[PDB]
Amino acid sequence: LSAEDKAAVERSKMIDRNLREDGEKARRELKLLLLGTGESGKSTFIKQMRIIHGGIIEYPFDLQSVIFRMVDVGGQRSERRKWIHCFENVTSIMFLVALSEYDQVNRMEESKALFRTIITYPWFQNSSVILFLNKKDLLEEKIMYSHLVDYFPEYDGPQRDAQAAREFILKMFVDLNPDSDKIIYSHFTCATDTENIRFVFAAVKDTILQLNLKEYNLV
Amino acid sequence: ELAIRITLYAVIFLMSVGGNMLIIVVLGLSRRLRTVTNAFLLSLAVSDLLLAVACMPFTLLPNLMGTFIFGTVICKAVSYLMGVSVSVSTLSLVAIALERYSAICRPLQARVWQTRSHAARVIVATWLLSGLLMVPYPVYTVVQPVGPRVLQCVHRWPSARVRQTWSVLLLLLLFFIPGVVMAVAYGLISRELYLGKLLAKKRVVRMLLVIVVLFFLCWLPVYSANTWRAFDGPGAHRALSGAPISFIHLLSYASACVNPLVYCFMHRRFRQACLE
Amino acid sequence: ELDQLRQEAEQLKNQIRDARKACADATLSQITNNIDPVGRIQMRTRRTLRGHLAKIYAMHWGTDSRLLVSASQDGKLIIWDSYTTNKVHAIPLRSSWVMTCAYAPSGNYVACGGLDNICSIYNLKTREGNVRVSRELAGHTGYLSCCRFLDDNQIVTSSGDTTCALWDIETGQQTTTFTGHTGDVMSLSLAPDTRLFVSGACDASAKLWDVREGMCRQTFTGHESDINAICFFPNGNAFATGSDDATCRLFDLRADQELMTYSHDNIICGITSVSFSKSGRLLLAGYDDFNCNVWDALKADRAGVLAGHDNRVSCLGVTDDGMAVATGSWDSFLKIWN
Amino acid sequence: QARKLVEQLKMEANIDRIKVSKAAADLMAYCEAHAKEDPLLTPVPASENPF
Amino acid sequence: VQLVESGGGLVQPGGSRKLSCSASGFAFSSFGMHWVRQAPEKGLEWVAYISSGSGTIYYADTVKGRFTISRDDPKNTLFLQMTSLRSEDTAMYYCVRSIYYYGSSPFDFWGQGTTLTVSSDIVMTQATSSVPVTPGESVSISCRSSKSLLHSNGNTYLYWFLQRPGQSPQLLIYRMSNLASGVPDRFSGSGSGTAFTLTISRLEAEDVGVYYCMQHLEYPLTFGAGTKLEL
Amino acid sequence: DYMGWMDF
Repeated sequence: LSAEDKAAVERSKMIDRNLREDGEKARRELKLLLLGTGESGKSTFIKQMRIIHGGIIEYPFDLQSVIFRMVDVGGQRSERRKWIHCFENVTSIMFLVALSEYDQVNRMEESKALFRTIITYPWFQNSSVILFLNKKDLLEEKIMYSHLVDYFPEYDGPQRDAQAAREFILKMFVDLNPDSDKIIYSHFTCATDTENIRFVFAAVKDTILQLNLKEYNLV
Repeated sequence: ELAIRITLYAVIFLMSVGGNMLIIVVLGLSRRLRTVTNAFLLSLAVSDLLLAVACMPFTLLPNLMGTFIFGTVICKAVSYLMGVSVSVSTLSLVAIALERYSAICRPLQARVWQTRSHAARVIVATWLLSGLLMVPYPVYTVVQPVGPRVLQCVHRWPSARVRQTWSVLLLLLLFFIPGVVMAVAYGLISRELYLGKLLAKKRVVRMLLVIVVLFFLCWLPVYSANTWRAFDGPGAHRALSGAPISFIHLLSYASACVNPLVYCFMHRRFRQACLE
Repeated sequence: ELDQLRQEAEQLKNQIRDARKACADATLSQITNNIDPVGRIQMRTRRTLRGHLAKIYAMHWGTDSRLLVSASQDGKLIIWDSYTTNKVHAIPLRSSWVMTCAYAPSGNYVACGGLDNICSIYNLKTREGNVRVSRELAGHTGYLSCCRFLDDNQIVTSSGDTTCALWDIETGQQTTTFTGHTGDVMSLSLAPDTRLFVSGACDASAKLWDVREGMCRQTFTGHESDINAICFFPNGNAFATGSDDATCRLFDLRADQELMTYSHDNIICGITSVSFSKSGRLLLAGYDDFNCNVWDALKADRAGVLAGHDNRVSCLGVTDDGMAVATGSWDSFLKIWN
Repeated sequence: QARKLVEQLKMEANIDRIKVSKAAADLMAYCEAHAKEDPLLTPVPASENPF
Repeated sequence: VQLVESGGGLVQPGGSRKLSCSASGFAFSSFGMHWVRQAPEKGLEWVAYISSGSGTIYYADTVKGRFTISRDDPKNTLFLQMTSLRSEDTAMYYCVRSIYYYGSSPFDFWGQGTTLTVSSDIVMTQATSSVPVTPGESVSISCRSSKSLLHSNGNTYLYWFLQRPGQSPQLLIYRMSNLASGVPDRFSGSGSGTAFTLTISRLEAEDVGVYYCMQHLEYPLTFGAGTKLEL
Repeated sequence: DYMGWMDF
């Protein structure tokens, strides 16, 4: 090796050291993929989450020596079939549905179809689903004079303001999962609700714990 | 009589050696099973194969033939291998228990450092510490005949307060601290599992309890006998020399058959084995 | 009337079909019957570049056939010196979602784009010993699938908004916009003289665009699915398209129709990358089976296999002098076969 | 919207085409004339390889 | 891209001293540094070298043992601690930056230096002491090396520096064939093993000075005697 | 004779 080539190998070794450092630093953090549906109100959602001591967009949340990244694919005209394989190692998907949109034309069936397609992809087999049912208060106010018995097929429950509507919608959105392998961490989020970040933390911790039980021969 | 003794010895010898070589060849030539626990299991399987091969015949054959013909070099080598492999297996079980505790009780904070490099560092540190610890075996292992043709290869420790000190040190460092650590860690794991399909969790707890009780049941008599021996001498030797100590060491080596069955050959991993 | 448009479109499409069928004397397979096949060719991995810690989505060769850039999802753009397996630069990106990468013909600039809808252009050769972002071209509304330097001051890009664009790096705004596709634009390749270029779309069609004029010249449609990769024959009068039905195809510009198809009943997965040799005899094609294939461009018979990777091969490239073939897969290893 | 497709079809319709046999002959001619300097087809000796 | 030296002055023989070079405008942490001294009327000679990250340090034999080199990356400074200054170190030291990767131009930017007053090796030579030059006429300079500079990888490590009267020298041509940035295209370099030539076409103003040829093979980096183009 | 017992 000539005099100049040795310095080139030294520069390459320094580059590789920096690469290893940055690789471990990026190994610390976790990535979640937030997938809002049509007019589900995920702007105010991220705003409310970021305000209480929390083009593609990335919001980082520093949570108790753990760093989450909420990757949001805001505007894409790309049919989701081409770039989705980029998110093959995400810890858990975050699917935000709206509850007060079972009348608009329906839109809830479109959200169900989107949920099923996203949940049946072969890339997401080692990642859980966190289902956020936003707009709960508007559903409490809207459940009267609505009578979803005609919008949706059975709704065997009472045609009243009872919360059987919330549970029936959650049963509709849960029964689309390929059974017995993946667990859905549902949650009922309001416009003004502080417990969203705590629930995301709990669901991610539980996902990591279940993957660790599977991987460490413990189950 | 003695037919059942040699029968059980042959059974456990073949089972141990076969399971161990199978696990080594699989976990080495799979190239895809490179988890953090699989390194510890590979180290455990290797140390367990060494345990079988070194300890079993050079304890049985000298016990049946009445004498130890194998000589000083062989006796020294076998004693060092016994002492190294027993402590390596124990410390590997403790390391697996502590890794499972860190992984299941605090997943996020342990995700930081639980990488295969940490597993390799811990494995090599375990082996080095064991090798540094178990040198007084070969050093004090002379071959002396009491009578015409026995040669009775035993450990002539320097003097009193060296048998007792070393026996109590080994007992505490390899049976009390490891047993208590494993029991506490698995109890805590069972608690954080109980916090929150219920069948799988309770079966996991049953398996953990089996592991702890099997370790205790196996390695209790062998250490207790030494406490009686290193302390008293002729009383213990007179008490159990020919028949019982062979069965005690059989119980000891039954861990060589237990470890692979409860750690590797269950949990549906053997699909990779039959696929290999 | 609205029906008149459909009537004229159908009439003209039938006219073009009958025309391109009229000038079909004999297939390419017949005229290549009396040619000695290349037999079997074996290649071995001379190098293995291992500095990436995630999937490898792009790769390009320098005009000196020595340096090569690679883009990974760990937010890194590494410039290897292929001969001695060194690292010359490790550019850290702003957005770690990159789906393409390019190297300038003069060797000065590099470029990368991804899900941020922005094509960033880095300037390697400068003072201050630092690699800084020269410009950021942001005019697209979909992921940038491919980007190829034309000159030091001009670059062609193709995005998932069904559009291609020609940017002038100095000013930073689109000078020409090519809008003829219906689906996404997955790949793109420039002519040897950089006067024309083709683009393959997700609607099973390739289009030939004239850079100077700015309009679609010809439209080839033979495939049955989306076209993931595209390359040019070194002559400049033919090109090759790889699609997701596991069938590469070779079209010719002058004949204005499909010449050949390279289909084997064994391979079923899609085709990620396609490239030619220096003379245009070999046809390197990456697959999702984690192994490249080497087809005979004239005989359509497979002649080799490059099975060294553990995961899908996402990128593939051939040097200008034809001395080596770099392939990069989703396991952070790109290998140099020779 | 509708007129653009018809205009582009009319543009692509009146285009000059040649026989396929001619394109195939020229393709074979190019493949043959440059077959000697193709290190992937006819590998160079171990002295010329830089890798 | 600015180096400023600090230190110097009159020193009694045997005393110690420190020289501090401040670097501003570039990525100092990614550049190897050289300390190259220059006698009152003689040519250049290399004194010390410290790479990027301080992982590799070299000295000349005339200063080995009594010199120490170091760098401070956060503060962006370069320190040279000198001990037992002899009467032969009365020189004006320069600080040079250089970065080594494929295609780089090391020794590209020199900086101004301080002036002190203290009251085997490839011996390259340029027998041409002074060459008469007329503006607008092509001239040539010849440099001869002891051994062959052509390495196995085909890179002949020969550099050419031009020093104008009362300024710091600058990099004309590196690896004997590649023109440095900011240099007019009239300069050129071409030669064979141990015999290299620098050709100037249409000589223009600000070209009067000294020319040095430096080898970069074994790291006792030896410069040439120098050729002065006098009108 | 043979007291045996060469501890595990």
